[PDB]
Amino acid sequence: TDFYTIKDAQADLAIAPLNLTVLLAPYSTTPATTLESPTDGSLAIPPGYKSVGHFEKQAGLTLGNEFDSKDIEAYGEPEPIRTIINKRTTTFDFAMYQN
Amino acid sequence: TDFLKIELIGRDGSHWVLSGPGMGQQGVTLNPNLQQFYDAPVKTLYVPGPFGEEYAGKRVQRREIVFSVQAYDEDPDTWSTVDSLWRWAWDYDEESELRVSTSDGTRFLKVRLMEEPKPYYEKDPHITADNPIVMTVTATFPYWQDEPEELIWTTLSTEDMTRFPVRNDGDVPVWLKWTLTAPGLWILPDFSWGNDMYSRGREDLGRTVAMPELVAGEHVSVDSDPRVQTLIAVNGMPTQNRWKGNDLLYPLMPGKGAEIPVQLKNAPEGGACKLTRPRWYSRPWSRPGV
Repeated sequence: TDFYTIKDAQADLAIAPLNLTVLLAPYSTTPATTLESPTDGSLAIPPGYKSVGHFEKQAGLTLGNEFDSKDIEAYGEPEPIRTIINKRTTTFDFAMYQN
Repeated sequence: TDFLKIELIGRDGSHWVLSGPGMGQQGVTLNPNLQQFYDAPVKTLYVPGPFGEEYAGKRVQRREIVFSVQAYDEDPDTWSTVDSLWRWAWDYDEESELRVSTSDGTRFLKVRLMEEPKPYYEKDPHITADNPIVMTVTATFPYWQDEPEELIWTTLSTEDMTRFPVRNDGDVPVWLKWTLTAPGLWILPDFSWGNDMYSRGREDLGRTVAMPELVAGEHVSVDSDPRVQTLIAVNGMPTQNRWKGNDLLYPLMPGKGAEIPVQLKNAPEGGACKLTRPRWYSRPWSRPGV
């Protein structure tokens, strides 16, 4: 098998978030299970979610994933036999313009 | 370094060079930070006095040497062989020799395992095949020794007398040992060398003690060492019983020495006297002092 066939890379699977928006809702609002409209598969935002408007372009939106890990090493092994991801913290930050 | 060479002779006769030229040839090297190795531990006594406390004498303590070694090889099987051999070189009941050789000669210390060794790292030692062993050895006799000096005087005359040259080049007093053949009446020196430990330092400058008359076959070992009984008959006779509250009391003080006189009388077949003088030092190496 040739290298290109082994790679089987698709450019269409690369998705560029050309226009991004952030919507916030009070904790009493029913959470959004999905954003796909059941009737026609369009973009359906549940009621109670309100956009934060424009935000900075150069800053963008940064999604941060932080892993807390623990190394399990055995008495009869030099390297750690296993690693445990105790927790995974998710954060996101951005710079809103509107008041 | 080539100025200092540390070796161990195990209880089984194995020879290890832990430091100096040839170190690690047997697979075991010596780690730094070894304690109570150089100076003999001595504690001083103090009694209350007008200006605080007054000096009351000193007592020497047994050595507690805590050191560490590396047992190393490229393959785990041979490392295991070396580690087993190192463990075999030690015991609690019987002692192994630890020699330090420098420009001041070779001096040895007899040491035994004070407690069980602490080997290996936190993981299994076959991974690294290069592991430390923590040794807590003890020296019951805390003084570094050299080979004792032995002198022989044999005679065929019934009455004879000789002068044994004796000298204490060490920094600590030593106790003399005599081996006297039988029969015959022996007179042995017990010179104080100025020692006032019995308030007779100069009264006993030329003190001689006459051992009891020995019957045939009653060869005696006369050791002034406080550890052992002074008179020991080889045949089990109570020779000390016929000795009337007399004893060898004085060691050979440091820096002192002379031609001590040994006299033999009433010996039909002559007699032989052997003098053993130990060479005890408080340090593995030290320049001669006088």
